[PDB]
Amino acid sequence: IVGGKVCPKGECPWQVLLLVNGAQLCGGTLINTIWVVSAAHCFDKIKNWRNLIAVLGEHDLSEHDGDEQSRRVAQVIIPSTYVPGTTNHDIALLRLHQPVVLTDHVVPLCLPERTFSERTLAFVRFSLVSGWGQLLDRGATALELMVLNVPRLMTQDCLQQSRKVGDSPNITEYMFCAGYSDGSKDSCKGDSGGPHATHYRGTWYLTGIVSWGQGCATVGHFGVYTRVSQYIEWLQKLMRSEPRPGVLLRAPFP
Amino acid sequence: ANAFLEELRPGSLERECKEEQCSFEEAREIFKDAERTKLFWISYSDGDQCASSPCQNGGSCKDQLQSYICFCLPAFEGRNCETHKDDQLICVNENGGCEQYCSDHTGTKRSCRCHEGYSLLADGVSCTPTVEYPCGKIPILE
Amino acid sequence: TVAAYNLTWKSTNFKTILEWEPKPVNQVYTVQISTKSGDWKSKCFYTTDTECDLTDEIVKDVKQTYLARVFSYPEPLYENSPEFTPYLETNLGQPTIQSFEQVGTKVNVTVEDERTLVRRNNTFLSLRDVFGKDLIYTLYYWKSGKKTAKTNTNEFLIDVDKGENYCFSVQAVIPSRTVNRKSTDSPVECM
Ligand SMILES: CC[C@@H](C)[C@@H](NS(=O)(=O)Cc1cccc(C(=O)O)c1)C(=O)N[C@@H](CCC(=N)N)C(=O)NCc1ccc(C(=N)N)cc1
Ligand SMILES: *[C@@H]1O[C@H](CO)[C@@H](O)[C@H](O)[C@H]1O
Ligand SMILES: *[C@@H]1O[C@@H](C)[C@@H](O)[C@@H](O)[C@@H]1O
Ligand SMILES: [Ca+2]
Ligand SMILES: [Ca+2]
Ligand SMILES: [Ca+2]
Ligand SMILES: [Ca+2]
Ligand SMILES: [Ca+2]
Ligand SMILES: [Ca+2]
Ligand SMILES: [Ca+2]
Ligand SMILES: [Ca+2]
Ligand SMILES: [Ca+2]
Repeated sequence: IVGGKVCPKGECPWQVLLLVNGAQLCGGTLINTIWVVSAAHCFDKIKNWRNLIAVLGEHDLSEHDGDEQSRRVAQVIIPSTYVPGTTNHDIALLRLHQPVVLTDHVVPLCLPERTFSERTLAFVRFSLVSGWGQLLDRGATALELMVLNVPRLMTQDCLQQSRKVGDSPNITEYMFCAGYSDGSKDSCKGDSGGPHATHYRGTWYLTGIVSWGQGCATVGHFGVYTRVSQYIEWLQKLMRSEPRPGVLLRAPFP
Repeated sequence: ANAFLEELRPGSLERECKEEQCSFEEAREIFKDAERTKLFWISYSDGDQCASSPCQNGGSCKDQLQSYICFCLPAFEGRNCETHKDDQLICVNENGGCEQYCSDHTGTKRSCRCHEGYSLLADGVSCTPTVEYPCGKIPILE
Repeated sequence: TVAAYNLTWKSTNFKTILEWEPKPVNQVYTVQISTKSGDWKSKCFYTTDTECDLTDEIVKDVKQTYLARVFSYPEPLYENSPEFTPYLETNLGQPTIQSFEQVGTKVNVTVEDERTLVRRNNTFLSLRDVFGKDLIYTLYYWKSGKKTAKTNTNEFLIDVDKGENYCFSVQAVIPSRTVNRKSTDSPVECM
């Protein structure tokens, strides 16, 4: 997170820390005691699929306390349409091997119905993005969970307000931009898979996933997030399904 | 207006443009000066656009140059107060006042719903937690 | 479908209507308005008109700067409108001379304090209630030679030649302004 502030311990209860071989890897969002939504590119170079750990109730990566809960990632489901190294369909549904305990420090974020999210939440100006990513472009990662409030933009405005880049990726209907183009605030590489939560009338909902962007907080560029509303059905059908043999699973999309 | 021989009488704004309708010329005969006459004629001949009674639903029309302005009653809006603020109970309008989910319905009124872990209260628009840790709520702040 | 274009703001005394083109053919519209940091609010749902009254929204804080956009239906096609700051841009309506009382060798010209669309406590605030000191009225009078006076209130106390007759015309003015600084001349009134 670039240009943000520490998320007071307990105020980002759905933030998930993803580890591979005990090393920091990505962020995530708990949407129920057994499932976690994250980004697909987070698994582009994974090899030890049995070494994926998800931690909840985390805050300070340098001090252990009783709010922390660890769980092996039993399954990683990525859209069959996602292409490693690319940007479209950057989403992943993780099945924890064992449900986490809901507490004052571990609570899931609501996964909204498609239309509610497109017709209402999509027009709530600000939403929170968070994670333990870089505090600066090419900089080091954070020790304490950082949070940032960013404004959402419709794609037409994003393109119009962005500077063209050498054959840069297209912003699809499966994405949306949020952030600032003045080079001051934005999410970053290590925040990948993290939540883009929208507050609406007393309840927070999952509207986006930290996915990609031109560097981090680059002048004339916005952060890009996965438009989760486009995957509601996909997520719901999968969460009611039986676990597959291996860890990695490519599920069709639509 | 001009009646037989009245023109022998000097010009009079009152008798000529107030108590009667006066032509541009009669007006120019009172003011004499061109600009003064024009400054007067712009409004005098503009005609009251509030005559159509365009402002609906008990609104109030305020005349202007080649136009009007409608002041509406609280429950109304629109150029001519034609829009009923109470006829917008559709979902795309502030989520139809629903706290969480909203579902349109042709003819009838929209209905409100809630996310799992919540229940619809009797107001038919609010949702309340039905578990200890409903999604989207922050414990150390509730 | 075709994206709306030529979005224009028609505002007088805060009565604010957004207009646009073209004449919808097999397409309806929906407008959204907001301040730079507020949420987007929808208005004039699926209308076929090429206008949308936004008065009740902008009068909530006439000093805010609003941005509006028109969605097009047969993310949807839309077009952003120019930014609009009511207080700095709403046109001043045509004033009305309320009366003039003569007292010896002087004349008191009174300018009607017209009402605006700005609601407050179940009432419509006047142009003075809203602009306060930023508003002044200039008088353009002649002995029925040009003369002019200015007042920071709604009245002019001027001198006059006994016996002779005078004609008056007034204009609302917001000096600090750059655009739409003056209203149109009021109707002419003679004592
Ligand atoms: C080529 C264009 C683009 C695909 C690429 N841009 S980048 O390289 O500038 C991202 C970046 C930014 C900063 C540092 C690094 C780095 O590799 O050190 C990389 C890019 O974004 N690549 C993807 C992964 C592609 C994959 N392997 N499937 C990526 O780095 N995503 C993480 C990320 C999250 C948020 C933001 C943000 N809000 N802004 C930026 C990046
Ligand atoms: C009353 O007169 C005005 C003049 O412009 C017109 O716009 C209205 O439609 C009519 O009712
Ligand atoms: C004009 O203003 C409108 C709002 C109503 O109050 C009318 O009664 C009045 O004449
Ligand atoms: Ca810790
Ligand atoms: Ca005559
Ligand atoms: Ca006559
Ligand atoms: Ca005459
Ligand atoms: Ca007569
Ligand atoms: Ca008379
Ligand atoms: Ca003549
Ligand atoms: Ca004559
Ligand atoms: Ca008129």
